[PDB]
Amino acid sequence: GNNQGSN
Amino acid sequence: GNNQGSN
Amino acid sequence: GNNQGSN
Amino acid sequence: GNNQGSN
Amino acid sequence: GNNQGSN
Amino acid sequence: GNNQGSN
Amino acid sequence: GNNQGSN
Amino acid sequence: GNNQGSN
Amino acid sequence: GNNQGSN
Amino acid sequence: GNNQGSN
Repeated sequence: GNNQGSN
Repeated sequence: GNNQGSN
Repeated sequence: GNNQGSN
Repeated sequence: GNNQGSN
Repeated sequence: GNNQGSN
Repeated sequence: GNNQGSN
Repeated sequence: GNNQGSN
Repeated sequence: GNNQGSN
Repeated sequence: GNNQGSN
Repeated sequence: GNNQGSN
């Protein structure tokens, strides 16, 4: 799996 | 902001 | 903002 | 599965 | 699975 | 911001 | 900011 | 698995 | 900022 | 696994 986030 | 993910 | 995902 | 969101 | 989010 | 992921 | 991940 | 985040 | 990861 | 974060 892959999880990517940006704020 | 909030980013949450699960695999 | 909020982003939530699940697989 | 794929989950994508943007705010 | 893939989870991607941006705020 | 907050980024959280789990595989 | 906070970044947290687990594999 | 991969977890990536940026604030 | 805080960065935390576990494998 | 890989965990990467930046603040």
